[PDB]
Formats: sequence, structure tokens, C-alpha cells
Amino acid sequence: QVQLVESGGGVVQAGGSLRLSCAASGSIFSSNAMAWYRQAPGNVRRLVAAISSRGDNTNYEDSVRGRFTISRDNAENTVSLQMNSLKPEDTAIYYCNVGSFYRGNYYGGSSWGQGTQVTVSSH
Amino acid sequence: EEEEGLPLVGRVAAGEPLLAQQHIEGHYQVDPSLFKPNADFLLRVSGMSMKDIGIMDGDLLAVHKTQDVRNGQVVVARIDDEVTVKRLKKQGNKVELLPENSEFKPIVVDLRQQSFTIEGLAVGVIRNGDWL
Repeated sequence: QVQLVESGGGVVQAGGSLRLSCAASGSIFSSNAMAWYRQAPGNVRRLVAAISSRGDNTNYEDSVRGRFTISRDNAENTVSLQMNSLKPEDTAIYYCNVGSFYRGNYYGGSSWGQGTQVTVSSH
Repeated sequence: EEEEGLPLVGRVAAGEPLLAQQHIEGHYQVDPSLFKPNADFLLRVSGMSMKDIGIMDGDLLAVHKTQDVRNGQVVVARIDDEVTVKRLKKQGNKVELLPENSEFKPIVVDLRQQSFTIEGLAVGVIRNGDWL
């Protein structure tokens, strides 16, 4: 009965910024690693970033490293994806995930939000 | 715990993280040079869907933690609430997961319809029954 809700998605120009947020509701939030996945059209869904339960450790997909940062706020039960230097490659449904860290690596479970669409275009 | 050797991931609660604490039933000291690329954990296999390559029910599967796998590789994959071990055949927005047993059927996954993620890559097998 964990319930996840992603927001903050929209249409953005290449090289711009955007901030995704996830509200987690039916959980003991302080006890769980949280992660962001993304699924581009016709592709396997991949983990973008993860953070341990108190935020001591993180993981990043290599291709978003240095560009995306994840953080969480334990008081407010949220996790957030700050996306900078957006490339067209970044276009996807972004999902919030609940999971757990072991020896520095996020392992995820099967709870997802409905997803939020990020689209990167030009003019 | 970091020096206890490989964790042994036993029975796995539906929808739960693979390496969740409550799942680690054991630990074995296993040389890191043994598997390529390195094993991060051992996953007890269930069923005989992979018997034809010799991955038998009960065997401990050395798994390298990665989400970077190719077609043709034995992956450990999460589909909705479940985790399975199969040979991966990805094909557009449709992913096939192939058994190694003729009595078993390919699982066909629609990526629009189900959550599909890669848990890691099978790099080796350890069998240690009391009877072989």
C-alpha cells in the first residue's frame, strides 16, 4: 500500500533545466532507498538515479552523471530529480521507485508511480 | 558484513528488493577472480526452466549487479511483482525471455503494459547439494 506520485514533467529545450518530484505515502520513508527510472519509446526502462535511505550514497546512470542530481527530504516524504543540460536522449517517462541499498548499490522493488513525461525539443 | 563474502539471496517476497536484508539467508567466502565479471551475490534458482544449460533447480546463481546486458545473455529480470532468470531476446517494444528447456515457453513481455527492468547478469553457477 505504498503509493508514489511523480510530477514536474513538461516540454523543455535542449540544454535547459527541469525538476521532477515524487511524493511517497504508504511507507516508512526513512527506511527506504528511493530511485528514479526512465523509459524511452520502444526501450527497456533503466534506472536514472538512486539515493540510500538517509542519502549517504547514490547511484547514477553513466550518461546522466554530472548532469542529473537526486536528493530526498525525509521530513516531507519526497525524492527529487534535478535535471540540467537536457539532451534529446533524456526524453522519456520518468518513474519513481521504492527499493533498498546493499553494498553501495540500489536494488529496486516493484512499486512505481504513474510516471511523468519529459520531452526535450528545440524551436 | 562487507568482508563476509557473497550474500545468498534465498526466497524472495513479491515486489521486494532482491538484496533486502530479510532475503539474505547466508554468506559464502568466494574468490572474486572466480567469475567474469565479478559476482556481487548468489541467487537460488527455482524450477527447471534452465536445465538444458545445466542451471538446475536449487543451484546458486552468481549474479553481477548491472543493468547493462546484451541479447543472448542470461539476465535476472523483474517483471511487475516477479523476478526470473532467462536468456534475453529484446525486440522493439517487445522483450522475449527464453528458457533452456523445451517443456517451457518463452515469456513475452509488452513494455507498454508491464514494468520490466534488468536486475543483473548471470556470470556463473555454484551447486552444493548434499546429493549430486
